[PDB]
Amino acid sequence: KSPIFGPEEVNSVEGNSVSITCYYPPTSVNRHTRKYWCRQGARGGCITLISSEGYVSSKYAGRANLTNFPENGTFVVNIAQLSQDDSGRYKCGLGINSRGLSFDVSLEVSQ
Amino acid sequence: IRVFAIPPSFASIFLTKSTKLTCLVTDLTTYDSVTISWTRQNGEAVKTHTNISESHPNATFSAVGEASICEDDWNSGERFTCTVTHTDLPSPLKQTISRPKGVALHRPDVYLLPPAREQLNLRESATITCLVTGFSPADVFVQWMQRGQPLSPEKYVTSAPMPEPQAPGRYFAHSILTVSEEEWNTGETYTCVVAHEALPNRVTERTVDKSTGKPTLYNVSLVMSDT
Amino acid sequence: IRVFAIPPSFASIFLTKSTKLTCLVTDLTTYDSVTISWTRQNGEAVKTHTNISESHPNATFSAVGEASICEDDWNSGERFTCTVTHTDLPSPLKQTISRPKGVALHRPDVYLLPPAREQLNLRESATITCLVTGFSPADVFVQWMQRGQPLSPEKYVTSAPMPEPQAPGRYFAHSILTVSEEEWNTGETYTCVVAHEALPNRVTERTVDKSTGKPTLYNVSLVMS
Amino acid sequence: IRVFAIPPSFASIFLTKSTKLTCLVTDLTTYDSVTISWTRQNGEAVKTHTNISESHPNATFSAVGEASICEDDWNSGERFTCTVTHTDLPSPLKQTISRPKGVALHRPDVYLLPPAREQLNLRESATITCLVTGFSPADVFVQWMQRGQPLSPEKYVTSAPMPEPQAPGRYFAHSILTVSEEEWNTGETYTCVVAHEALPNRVTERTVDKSTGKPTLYNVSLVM
Ligand SMILES: *[C@@H]1O[C@H](CO)[C@@H](O)[C@H](O)[C@H]1NC(C)=O
Ligand SMILES: *[C@@H]1O[C@H](CO)[C@@H](O)[C@H](O)[C@H]1NC(C)=O
Repeated sequence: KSPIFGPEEVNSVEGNSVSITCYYPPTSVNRHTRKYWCRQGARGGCITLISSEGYVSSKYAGRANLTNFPENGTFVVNIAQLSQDDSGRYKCGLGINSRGLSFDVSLEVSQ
Repeated sequence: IRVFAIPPSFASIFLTKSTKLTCLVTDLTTYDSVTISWTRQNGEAVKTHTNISESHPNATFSAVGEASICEDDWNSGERFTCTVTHTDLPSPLKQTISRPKGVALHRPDVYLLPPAREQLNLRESATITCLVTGFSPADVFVQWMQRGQPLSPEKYVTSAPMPEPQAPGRYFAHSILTVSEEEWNTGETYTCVVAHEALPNRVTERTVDKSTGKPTLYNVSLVMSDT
Repeated sequence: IRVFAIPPSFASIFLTKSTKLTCLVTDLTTYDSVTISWTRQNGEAVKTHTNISESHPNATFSAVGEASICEDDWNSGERFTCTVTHTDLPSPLKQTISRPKGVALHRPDVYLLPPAREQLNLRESATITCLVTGFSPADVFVQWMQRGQPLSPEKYVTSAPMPEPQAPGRYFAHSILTVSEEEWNTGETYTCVVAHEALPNRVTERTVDKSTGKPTLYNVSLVMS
Repeated sequence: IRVFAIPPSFASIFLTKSTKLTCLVTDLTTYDSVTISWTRQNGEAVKTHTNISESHPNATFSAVGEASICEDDWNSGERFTCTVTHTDLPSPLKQTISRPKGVALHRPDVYLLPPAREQLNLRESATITCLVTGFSPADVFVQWMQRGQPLSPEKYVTSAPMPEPQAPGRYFAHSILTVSEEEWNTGETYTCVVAHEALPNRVTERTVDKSTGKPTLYNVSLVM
């Protein structure tokens, strides 16, 4: 089992903003390793929407920021300007996209 | 009190298809009755040049005139004259220009390198690199096309040419393009057109699919046993 | 007594870099003191051309006139007028040509096809075939380079632009290149530049080696006891 | 005053098997009740040359003379003459045409090349090229069948026989066919038949489908 732990189910109306915290065991790898928030699509894999090194995707440009509180032991993803393409299945995680170390947030926007 | 004239560069004759030549004037005040002219070797007429620059704050003025020319006839080494006579300098001066004949004409050999497999692992962004090596003189002009229509210049970054140290006085350059990674795992031909004045038809074009580094054979050999 | 004004083909502006247009006069009476010349729309002079025609092998006279222009002058919208002066002409003839602007432009999609495996089994010679397609107008050019140093035009054979079946006014062409069988089984990159006046830089090119495909071969080998 | 003769070639025979040879009369003024005839070496008579055409509104001349012959009198070397008499030239004009023997015959190698992966990866339409190389003399008939059912000739396009670069007196030709690539994903049959005179049975058929030159990938070699 993978020790990240986020919010399992998030609900927020279009136009409003989301803050999603995900926790990690505050090691000295996990403080400094790459922290992502990828969109698990259909037919395959994570497509990293906003990494923590400084990538921010074409979609989430101007509307998302991922920060990292390593002493608090957590990292937080703020996403403003939701729409109904922001619904679906997301992962908040650490390290590489493929190798687990993640948690599965299910973002679900309402009208 | 000086005049700087700029010759037409191959990264501009190729980009704008309109070989032309400018004349800016440094350290001369913002006065009227300006002399800016462009003549051939024989001194005949030229394109009507307008769009004079603005009066700079420190009492200096650069009346820039842009005049065109037939295409071969700049490369044939025909001298041009920017003749100046201001108010402060009623004595003229002819800033002359020519095509620098001379230095050897070697051609680039362009290798386009695909992204590292350690980079398409984070699933963030791929940096494809065009390594325009081995050429002479300077003024290469690299631009990038996807499937036929050229990309924005906001996405690729060409270095200025740097001289190569092992070989004699022949330059190189490079130019990276950073694409999304989901755009690259789709396919996406992404070619690198490199304009020089020493190639046969002036343009070389190389390309990279997703499937260009991929190994020829996987060769596993599994020996499960109980000893 | 028939004067044609030959327009410069694009496959000659590209091959020669030196756009020349030629006043061709046929069936003149057998005489001398011939005066032929090329002018713009403004009637400005061009130089006198060298290499005059000879008399007809059909017992008459003919004239050729070779004027080299700037390409921007020809394509910029300037019509061009030829003058011919002979014995039997009571007055000279001014023959007019203009670059026929008004054709839709489309670009070739060069797919370079590699030789069939049925052919590299007779152990003789491959024909790589450069399917230029989809384009409009005519006046494509196709030439073949091997490592940036072009092959002689005795080795490749370009077709003529023939109208495409399914699409509207559009064309294709081919060009075959036949290369002997131990050449292609060494490497030998064989690129195929295609020169057309609807491309961005007027030239595209594609290339094909021995290994332009030939996919991942898995070779599993289980010794499961 | 020209009289041409358009003969039947292999493409014209083999499409129809009903060899009709045509005598064209051109370059006169517009007179009516034209007098033309199609005669053999021994001066006999043939089928009538009905279907006279219209004349020319640019005031040149138009008359055709046909005759349905069967093949062996066209290959054995009987010269066939169109005779022309009229009001402008009321002298008997002879236009002779036959099959000019005295040429070699080599057999066409046919290779049917499947569409390239650059073309298919757009997924718009694929074109398959039948390459009819190496042969001599000219006049080959390339046509295409989709599993024993001949495709409509608005779809393929045959070239003309252009002479081969490195081969001495030989030729080649091409014929492209534009399949909608959605039909190539089912990848049915697409055979190319090529009718020449130097084949044994005069018809060669080649075929290509979606999986023809595909090599074997998954070489599983389990050992015990
Ligand atoms: C494929 O695997 C077999 C069995 O393991 C091996 O003997 C053979 O050499 C391999 N083929 C190659 C390397 O081409
Ligand atoms: C396929 O596997 C066989 C089994 O040993 C091997 O001998 C052969 O080399 C392999 N062939 C190829 C083309 O890899």
